[PDB]
Amino acid sequence: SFETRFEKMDNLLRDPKSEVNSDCLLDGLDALVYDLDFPALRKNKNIDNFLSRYKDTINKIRDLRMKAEDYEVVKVIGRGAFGEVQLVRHKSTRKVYAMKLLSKFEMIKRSDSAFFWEERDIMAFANSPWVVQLFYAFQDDRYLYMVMEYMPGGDLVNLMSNYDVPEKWARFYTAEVVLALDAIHSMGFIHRDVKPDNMLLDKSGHLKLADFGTCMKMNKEGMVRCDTAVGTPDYISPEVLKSQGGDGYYGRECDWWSVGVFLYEMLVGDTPFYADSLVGTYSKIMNHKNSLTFPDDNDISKEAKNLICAFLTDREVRLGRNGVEEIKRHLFFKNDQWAWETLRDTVAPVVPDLSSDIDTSNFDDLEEDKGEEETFPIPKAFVGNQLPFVGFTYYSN
Amino acid sequence: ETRFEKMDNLLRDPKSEVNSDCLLDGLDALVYDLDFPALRKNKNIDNFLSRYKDTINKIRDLRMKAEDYEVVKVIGRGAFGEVQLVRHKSTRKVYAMKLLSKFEMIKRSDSAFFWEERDIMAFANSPWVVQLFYAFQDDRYLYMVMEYMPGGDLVNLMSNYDVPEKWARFYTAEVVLALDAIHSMGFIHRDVKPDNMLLDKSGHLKLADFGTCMKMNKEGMVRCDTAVGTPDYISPEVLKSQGGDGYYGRECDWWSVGVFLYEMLVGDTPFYADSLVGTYSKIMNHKNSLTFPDDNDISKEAKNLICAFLTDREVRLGRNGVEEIKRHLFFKNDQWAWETLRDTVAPVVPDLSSDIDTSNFDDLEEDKGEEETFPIPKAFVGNQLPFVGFTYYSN
Ligand SMILES: O=C(NCCc1ccccc1)Nc1ccc2[nH]ncc2c1
Ligand SMILES: O=C(NCCc1ccccc1)Nc1ccc2[nH]ncc2c1
Repeated sequence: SFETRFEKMDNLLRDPKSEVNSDCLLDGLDALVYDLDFPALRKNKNIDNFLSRYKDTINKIRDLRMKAEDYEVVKVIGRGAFGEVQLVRHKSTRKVYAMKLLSKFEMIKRSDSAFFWEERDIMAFANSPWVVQLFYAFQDDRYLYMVMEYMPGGDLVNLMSNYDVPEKWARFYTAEVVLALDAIHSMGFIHRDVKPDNMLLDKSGHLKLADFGTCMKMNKEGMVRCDTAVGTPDYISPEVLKSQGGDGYYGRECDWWSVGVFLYEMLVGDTPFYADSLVGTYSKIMNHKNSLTFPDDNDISKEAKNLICAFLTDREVRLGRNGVEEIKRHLFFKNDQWAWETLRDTVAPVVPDLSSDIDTSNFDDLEEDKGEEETFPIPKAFVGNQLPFVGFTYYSN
Repeated sequence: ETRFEKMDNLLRDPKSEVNSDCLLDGLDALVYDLDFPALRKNKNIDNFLSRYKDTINKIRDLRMKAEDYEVVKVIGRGAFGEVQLVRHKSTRKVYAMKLLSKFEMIKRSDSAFFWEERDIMAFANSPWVVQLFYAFQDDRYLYMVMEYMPGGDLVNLMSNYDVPEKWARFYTAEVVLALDAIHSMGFIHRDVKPDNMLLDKSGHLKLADFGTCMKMNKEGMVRCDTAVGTPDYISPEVLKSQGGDGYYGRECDWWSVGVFLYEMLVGDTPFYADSLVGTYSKIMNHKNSLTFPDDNDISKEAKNLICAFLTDREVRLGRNGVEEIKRHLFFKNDQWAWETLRDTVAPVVPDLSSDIDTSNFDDLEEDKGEEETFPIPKAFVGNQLPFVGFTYYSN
């Protein structure tokens, strides 16, 4: 078991999960150079000499390390207000990826600069067939970049829009979502907004969760307190809505509420609390005991209705509070084609037809930003706008 | 691939500025220079420090640090710091450790000289040069861990013995070979004196204290306007360089060898005066002020070599190359040859009681005074920036 301090330090340098690995320490240097190199700061001789020593090295370093220029932008497949996601191809290797851009200017300006660490951690390290993998994270003075596996299947909002979804399909996607969420919970995170938008389909048509921006690490009780609120309330549980008003802590069962809403949406065609205003939806959700209604059309399988109602319910009695096994045993999951352990080896309901490795047909097309880069006022003294981003770089090795 | 390959080369190279040691020094320097209450008003700064607090604590502990060594005794003081005989608490190995005050070096300026000192000792790989094993630092000091030279220096030797011409010939010869090794690396030493000449356990000589060294241009010269060295040994060219126009070559080290030889044989320095000023004046006036006692018993050839060293640079012995020094008649002898000189039996082989024996160094008080240093930034100063990259591990 014993290791010398020298061995320990050496492990720290090579460990991908370490904040002191080489790539992380390169960040520090790179950031310091960015933030010190202005004519006013250079009147300090300490700073001026430091930068003279290090600027040859720093320019060559910035040249060797991975950079935005290493990738061609094929098309824009998503937009998030801190930036966007682009289909890219690497120049040397020709491999195709999805690349997320995050704007350092906006994050600083809007003073939301800490939110992406969970998403980095999850996608880099989950090592699960249920989670979009992060291959490379890098940065320049303007953006953070995340190079992810491309998911040409597109998302579940698209699929629900192009198809009428039978119970057999719904059972399949629901089950894959149950397993994805359990993987995330097992990593110690609560997702906090689960919804069709966050569910991507791969080449074989099997689901993975993407977009981990709202995830939070559970404490030892398995609880979190939402930091950021979220956007649309449609898939959000009552206890999460209430906690937004300062009330308290919630646990992972908030994610299972969302699955309930999702199931309902696939089967019924609308979300169960839908309303043409935000406040109308918020109200329906709080009033869920009364507001939850099953449709005119059909009596859909009672097992389905039963599962949905088991999810949409106060947290103390909600399905999943006793763990994921009680969910997997629900009669709604009983079927011929697959078992829980073999689920991902099954042939999927919709397998995408793809003309090229570049085919975006499952994504709504977006033009381009074409807007212009804003810059901070020039430092009169050390400001350190790059400091929050030190340690972001990551290379799967 | 090839991009990824060069990168981890830069990360490994002991001479690379992006190597692991430098990268760690960067972060460590950054944290020291940011962590103050005024600076923590800034949220970027405050959040960065909270985020790295535990890791910085961890790293400071894992890396080589002062508490790893036990201080046996203080064996020298340079006003920019001191040298301590130390024992590594774990390996039990003994070393000489120099401490250089960051405060003093910033205060007095001259914060760049330790770079070449570190490099010469780390990479010389010469029997004539004290080896550096490790260099490290904390917020207060730079540390250099060097081989210990239990023989002590030439000053201690001269205080204990009358030095016969036979010994003087040996030590001057070793000094000549050592200086030449340094010139071949591309440096002028500039502070050559008995105090910087150390004897190993077998009584053979090494140079130490390279803090005054300067790299020669491709012409073999340096351009410098500041008198350096120590008053008894300073050459007229270096003394003159004060207030402008100094351009000079390696032969200033040769001048100092002549002072050394005179002092061994005569028993006084050739330019001695009761004041610095008298000494500087005698040195500028050297053509007139240099005398030997009447009626001395010193040999002509010894006096000839001394006079051939202490004269104006353009005619100085060594001007044309080291060979003309080695051929001088004073060195002619049947005991040793130049190529094997360091394999012979030294004149005085020290008698040592333990690996800890200090008997060849003057007792130096450990403190006996008070402690202090540092000012406090209300904006980022970067007082640690000039030291980033100093840390070194021989490996
Ligand atoms: O498209 C998105 N998000 C859309 C909006 C957005 C949100 C935050 C930041 C920027 C944009 N994500 C994504 C992730 C991995 C992927 N692999 N393949 C497609 C694909 C898409
Ligand atoms: O003791 C000194 N120098 C004294 C003066 C000084 C100058 C600048 C900064 C601090 C002190 N040097 C030294 C070097 C290697 C050594 N190995 N063994 C002894 C031994 C001594």
